Amino acid sequence: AWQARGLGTARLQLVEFSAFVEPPDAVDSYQRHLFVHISQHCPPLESVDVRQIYDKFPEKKGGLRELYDRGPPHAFFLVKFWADLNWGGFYGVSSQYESLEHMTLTCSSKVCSFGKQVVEKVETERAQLEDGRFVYRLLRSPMCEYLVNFLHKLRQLPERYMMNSVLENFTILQVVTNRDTQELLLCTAYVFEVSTSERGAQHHIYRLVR
Ligand SMILES: Cc1nccnc1-c1nn2c(=O)cc(-c3ccc(C4CCCCC4)cc3)[nH]c2c1C(=O)N1CC(CF)C1
Repeated sequence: AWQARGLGTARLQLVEFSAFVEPPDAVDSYQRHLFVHISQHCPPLESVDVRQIYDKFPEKKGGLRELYDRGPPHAFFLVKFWADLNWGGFYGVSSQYESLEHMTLTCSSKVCSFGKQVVEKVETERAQLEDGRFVYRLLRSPMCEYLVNFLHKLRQLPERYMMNSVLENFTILQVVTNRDTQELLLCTAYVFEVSTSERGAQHHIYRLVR
C-alpha cells in the first residue's frame, strides 16, 4: 500500500546507476561495457529482514543497524547485482536521481571488505530544475582506483566460483542525505555475485524490513 515499487521514496528516486568501461577504440566506434546497471527510466518489491544482513556491513557509528535505527525505515533497500565481468580504457560511474523537492544532496558510498570499511567516497549534488521536477546528475565520474584495481584482479581469477567466493565478502553501503537537514533520504546496501559469462548484468531490488 505504502510499500515501495522501485528503488526510491516519494521524496527521492533513483533514476539510473551504471558502472562501466569504454574501450580505447570507443572513439572510432562507440561502445561501453556495463559491469552493473540499474535503470528505472520506464516503470511491491519483495522484502528482506535487515537483521540478516547486519554482519555484511560495519557494526558501529554509521553501521547499518545504527542507521536503520535512526530511520526512516521506508528509505532502506538491498540491491543484489549479478555483475558482468566478461569484457575485453576509461572506467566510469554515472548516477541520476529525481525529486519534486529542491534539495542539496550528500551522496556517500562506503566500500566494505569482510564487513569493514576500506574506502569511502562522498560528493554533494545540487538540483537542476527540469520539467517541474528536480534532477541530480553525477555523470561519467572516474571510477575509484580501488575498484578499478579490484575489477582487474577479479577478471584474472581462473574460476567463476572463486570470483563468487571473493565477492561474498564485498559490499557497498550507499547513503544519500539532505545536506542541509542531515535527514536520511535513501540508504541502499549492495551485494554482488558474478553473472554467468554468457549473461549480462542484472539486479534484484528488495525492501529492508525489521
Ligand atoms: C561518484 C560517486 N560520488 C559519490 C558517491 N559515490 C560515488 C560512486 N563512486 N563510485 C566508484 O568510484 C565506483 C563504483 C563501483 C565500481 C564497481 C562496482 C562493482 C565492483 C564489483 C564487480 C562489479 C562492479 C561497483 C561500484 N561506484 C561508485 C559510486 C556510486 O555512486 N555507487 C552506488 C554504489 C553501488 F554499488 C556505488
